[PDB]
Amino acid sequence: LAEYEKSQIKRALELGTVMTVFSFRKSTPERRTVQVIMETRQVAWSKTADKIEGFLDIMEIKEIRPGKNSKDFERAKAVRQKEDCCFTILYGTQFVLSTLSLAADSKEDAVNWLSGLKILHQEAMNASTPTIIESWLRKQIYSVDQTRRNSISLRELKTILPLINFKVSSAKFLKDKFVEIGAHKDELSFEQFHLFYKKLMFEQQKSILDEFKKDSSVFILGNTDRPDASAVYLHDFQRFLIHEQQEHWAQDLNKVRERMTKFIDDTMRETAEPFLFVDEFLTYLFSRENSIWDEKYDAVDMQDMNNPLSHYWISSSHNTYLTGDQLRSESSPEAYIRCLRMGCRCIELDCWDGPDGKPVIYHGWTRTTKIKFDDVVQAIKDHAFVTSSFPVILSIEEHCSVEQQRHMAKAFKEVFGDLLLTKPTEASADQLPSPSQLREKIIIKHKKLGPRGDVKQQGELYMWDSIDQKWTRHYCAIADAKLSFSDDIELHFGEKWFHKKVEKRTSAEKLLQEYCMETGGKDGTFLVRESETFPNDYTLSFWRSGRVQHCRIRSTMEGGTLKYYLTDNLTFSSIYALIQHYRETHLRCAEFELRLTDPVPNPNPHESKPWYYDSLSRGEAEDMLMRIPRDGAFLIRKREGSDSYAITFRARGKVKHCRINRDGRHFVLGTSAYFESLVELVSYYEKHSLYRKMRLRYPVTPELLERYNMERDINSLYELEKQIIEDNPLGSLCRGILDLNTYNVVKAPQGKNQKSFVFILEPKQQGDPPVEFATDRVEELFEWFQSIREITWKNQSIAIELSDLVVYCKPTSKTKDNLENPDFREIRSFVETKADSIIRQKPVDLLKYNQKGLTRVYPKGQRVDSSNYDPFRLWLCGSQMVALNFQTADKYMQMNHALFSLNGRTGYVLQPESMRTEKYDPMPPESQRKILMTLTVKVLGARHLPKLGRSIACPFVEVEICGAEYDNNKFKTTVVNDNGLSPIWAPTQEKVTFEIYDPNLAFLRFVVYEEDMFSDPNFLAHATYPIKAVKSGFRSVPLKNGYSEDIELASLLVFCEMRPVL
Amino acid sequence: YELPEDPRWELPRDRLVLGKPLGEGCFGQVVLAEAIGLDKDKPNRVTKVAVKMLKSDATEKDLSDLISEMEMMKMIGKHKNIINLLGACTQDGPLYVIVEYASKGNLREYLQARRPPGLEYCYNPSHNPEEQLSSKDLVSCAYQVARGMEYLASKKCIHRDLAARNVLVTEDNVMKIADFGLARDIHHIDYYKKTTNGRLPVKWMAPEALFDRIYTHQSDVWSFGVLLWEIFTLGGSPYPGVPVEELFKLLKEGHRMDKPSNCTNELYMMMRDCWHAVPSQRPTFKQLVEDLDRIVALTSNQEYLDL
Repeated sequence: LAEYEKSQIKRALELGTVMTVFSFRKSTPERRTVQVIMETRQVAWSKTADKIEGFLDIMEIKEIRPGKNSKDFERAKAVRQKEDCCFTILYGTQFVLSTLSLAADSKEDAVNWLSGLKILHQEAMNASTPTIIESWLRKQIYSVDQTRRNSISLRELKTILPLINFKVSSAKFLKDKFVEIGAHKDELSFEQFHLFYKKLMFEQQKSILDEFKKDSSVFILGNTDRPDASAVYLHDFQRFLIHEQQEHWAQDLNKVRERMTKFIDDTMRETAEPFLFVDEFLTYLFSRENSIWDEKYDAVDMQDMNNPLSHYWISSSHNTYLTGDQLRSESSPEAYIRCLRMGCRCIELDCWDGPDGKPVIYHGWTRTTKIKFDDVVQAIKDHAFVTSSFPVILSIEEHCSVEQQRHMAKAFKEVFGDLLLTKPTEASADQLPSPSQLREKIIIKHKKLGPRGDVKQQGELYMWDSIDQKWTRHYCAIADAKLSFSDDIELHFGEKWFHKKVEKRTSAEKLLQEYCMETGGKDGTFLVRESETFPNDYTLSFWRSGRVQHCRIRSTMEGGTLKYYLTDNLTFSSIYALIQHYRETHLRCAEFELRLTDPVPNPNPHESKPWYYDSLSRGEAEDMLMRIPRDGAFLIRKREGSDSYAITFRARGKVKHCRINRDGRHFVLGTSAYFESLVELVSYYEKHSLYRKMRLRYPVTPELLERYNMERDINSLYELEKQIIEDNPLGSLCRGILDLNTYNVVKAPQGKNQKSFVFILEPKQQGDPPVEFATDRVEELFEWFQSIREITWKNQSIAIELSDLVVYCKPTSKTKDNLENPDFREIRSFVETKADSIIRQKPVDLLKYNQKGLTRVYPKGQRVDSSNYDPFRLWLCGSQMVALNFQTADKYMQMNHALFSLNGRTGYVLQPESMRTEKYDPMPPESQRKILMTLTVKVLGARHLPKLGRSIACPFVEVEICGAEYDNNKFKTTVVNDNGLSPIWAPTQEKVTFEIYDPNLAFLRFVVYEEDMFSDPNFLAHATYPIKAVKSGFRSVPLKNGYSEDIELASLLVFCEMRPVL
Repeated sequence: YELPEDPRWELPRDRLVLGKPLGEGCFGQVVLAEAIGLDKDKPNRVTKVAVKMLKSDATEKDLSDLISEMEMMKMIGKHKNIINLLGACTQDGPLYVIVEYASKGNLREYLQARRPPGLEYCYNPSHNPEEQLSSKDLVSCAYQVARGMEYLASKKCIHRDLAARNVLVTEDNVMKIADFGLARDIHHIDYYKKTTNGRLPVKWMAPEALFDRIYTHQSDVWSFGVLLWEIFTLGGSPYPGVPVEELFKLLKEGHRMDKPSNCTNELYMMMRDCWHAVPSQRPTFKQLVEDLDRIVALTSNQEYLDL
């Protein structure tokens, strides 16, 4: 396309157009204008041009697809809209991709839409770091208010520091920085903010560069590392790259010039020697182009794709349809789409019976939904090779009837044609072909005919508790004469302006005075109180434009009713009417014309809250905490002798006290989170977690405390506990385990507690409280009841066609545990327990089988939490189909992404030849182990760590070697306090030594954690890399969320030196 | 007998615990009791209330009288300056009337208990120097009572026994008219048989009600003037030393009680107005309300922003 053309494309995208928006939340679509914003690089959709309603980061857009092939267009509404005009965009940093579905008005507009979004995507991916910093600052500005303005005031800045995860130290150097940056009158033009922003980072983290220059080395920086901006010279810069960063392409100067030109991206800087400022040099050292990750592995290595397929680690996944836990997770084809676009090349289908005949997919005997098979295969084709054109392996855990397999295979062939593999590529060959030979082909893995040519109850149930007095849906399963269940599956008086008992007019005037001075100083702002002097009359004690005055709300009777009036000019019944009409329309006295702004809330509304105790000593609080068994319980108590508060709670079965202090009117938790009101504190922490993963769910009030004392026994989960976890089929989700032997169920005919179908446990020991599970369906109730009742007391299975379709990867259990006679056409399907047993027993034999044979490993059914297992050892022995759950995020999963990033995320990774040699052994003992490469790491500082909750992060970093047990070493970094955006790790702390025995497969893992008020590390971001891809020098690891998605500007500076052992 | 139930006022009997009786009339008794869950949003809240109940030897006419009394409270409504019905217990037990409770009793005894030193008939050990009522306090109390009669007359209520004994003081001192809405037959009430045995407030009535038994809102104004006299005599007995027999000739000769020592001239002329011989020229309660509010605004010596 021509560039003059691009101008119209972008400008059109910038002007925007009314565009029909679909989403699952609204059955009826909404006509809303959609326009792209370069300054934010966000495609926003809204009604009024002043405020943009929906945000959409262009970078997190993972793909753009045409047509109506998205989960949204099932409301049968866009059907009216033509196929061509409709499309949808998928985006986000979660395994489920949040979707924006659009319906156009004319085709050419739709084509231009998709074209512009694509081009913007490539440029954004190519965008220089300072430009995206500008876009991100602009995003913050757009966030602070929705008026899209280009200015910021002092107050917005201070409230914005938490947004950027940066704490103001004392608010007095902030005005000093204002003076320095030249901004005045507490206003910020966009560029003043940009410069102030740079100054903040540079002054905060200049010690980075202070160590950078160091000594005993090639001159890179001079002594002008003072906050004074200084230039980076092109010859000096190429000296730096050639020596410190050891870049081969840095030998040419013209490349260096091109790189500066791209990175600065300033049309003012057209000098023959473009110069980077010292602070700009910092931005470089944190920028993406200085990634530790070597670019050279991005180009899929073709010469490495000539080996037989037996010599490749493959991207495979375990029961991908599940977007979450193997149990109770929505299954959608978009899971498969996102899976393939990751770069997977082996995918699992557990097809079951088809209701009308067409089969479906759902995890066996669970409540995960059903999605039709034709859509599944259609999506497979439409995204099989688009990101990686190498062959894919669809695995079939067949479970349907013969006619349904016949239809399944017929659909296979009809929708795949030549794309499917239906004939061996090398008939006379005795080995697996090269992945190149199988390019643009689809392998079907599935049980074939036999050697001669011939072949528990689970559900969401109800919990009635006298303590909770409500029905809670808990997932339940039965096994081993016991049952397991999981956690839960899910107007004057009451208004803020009304303050009731206020001590005096002076007190209310004060309260409004501090409220105004700490923030939001307005003219005529009000406070509604009660007159201590005038009977039966309210009082609108009002600040007056830099002052505070007092005037009582006049009251008179009229029509037999209260006339909350005021000088007869205005009279109403509900205080709301006067308050509002005074807010918009100023009250007029012979003195002035002033309105009302702040309806301040009560000083201690928490008093009216039952969960709040007035004065509760520690020991008695502990007493009531130990009396109450439930976890999720909480109570707040005013600490005696001190204005500070305390919140007490039972978690893990341990009582814990947390002290909360107060600054101004805000209540501060620990040292970071500032909440206006205690009611706000509890309301927030109900929907989030405070300690571990516990959330404040159960209030502790005496009226419920008697009902606690009425019944105080709930059966509980009681590494022995982990043994119980692995024993029960519900795994780590089993909150409650109960021996069903001890109960003699009797079905409740009418049930109880306002539910249609319930049944009675009736324990053996009559004193034991019943439980009374309830169902949704009467037939479900009957099935469950009888279930517990017995608890108390040519072809055979595979259709010929599909079995003909399999040509490779044959499933054979005829050899059983014996590996003898490995043939190239077979697959071994292993479960992690038996796989690990084999690895411990006969690893060399596993290797020898592998170099000819195919080895597929999947996690056990006892991991219904979708938790990925430990598969590193499996690759060290060379296991080929290391199938995982992509919908989770565990250390091991990021190891998967690290390994399968290489070769252009094409899903294949050629095993090293040396490990393929006959002589080499997978598992070497201590004697044979010989250190191969030393690796020194010193992290220094970070940038833009995201924010988890309301608490501002106190970050530290763990750098470790994901690999073998001899390869396993960790290093923690001294945590810093209240420094999220621009943290400095100890410039004084030394470098750490790693010894690497097996470099060709070992992972560098940086992770960043934050120390909570309970001193508990939590997951912030990760970075996992194959050590073969590690570059040296001072490089910026770009940080990434748990779901293997990068986070804007997220990076840690680290100096890495890799010295091979000689 | 049987009583139809009204869901809006009916309160469970078991949620009310009776306590120490407060005062006994000729036919009915009133007790201080605790009601649980008077607020339907707060079922566990305990409220101190006054519960009226018939005597054990009560007759059917007294039962009808209490039925009428509760009904009159229901129709008149709610107002701060009157005693407000909270509910009734009519089913499965003796008829109980739950109304608001006044911790400080009627205003006569409350005022008498606050008389400054040198004014006491006998020494009061319970004298608190911090509770002494200024002139603003008396004018405010009078304003509150006047607002009460304005609410009652707005509901066409003639108190017929307006008296300082007949208005209670809340813990918040807020005046609340008591004993209003009493549809008490004027058949035969003796002038010479003291109260609690059936004496009319002869020292509280206007001549039209005294001679022709003409009870009106203007008789209410006359009795409220008597209230002002009592308040600025600090609960004083109307017509000190005047026999009831001589009251007829004194009022007929137009005689009126003197100026209270610590009472201003404006309020004194207000008392004269309330005690005008002709009821039609006597001022109506709304004008008394506005005049008393003006006197309050002048006495309270607090700035207010004339809008």
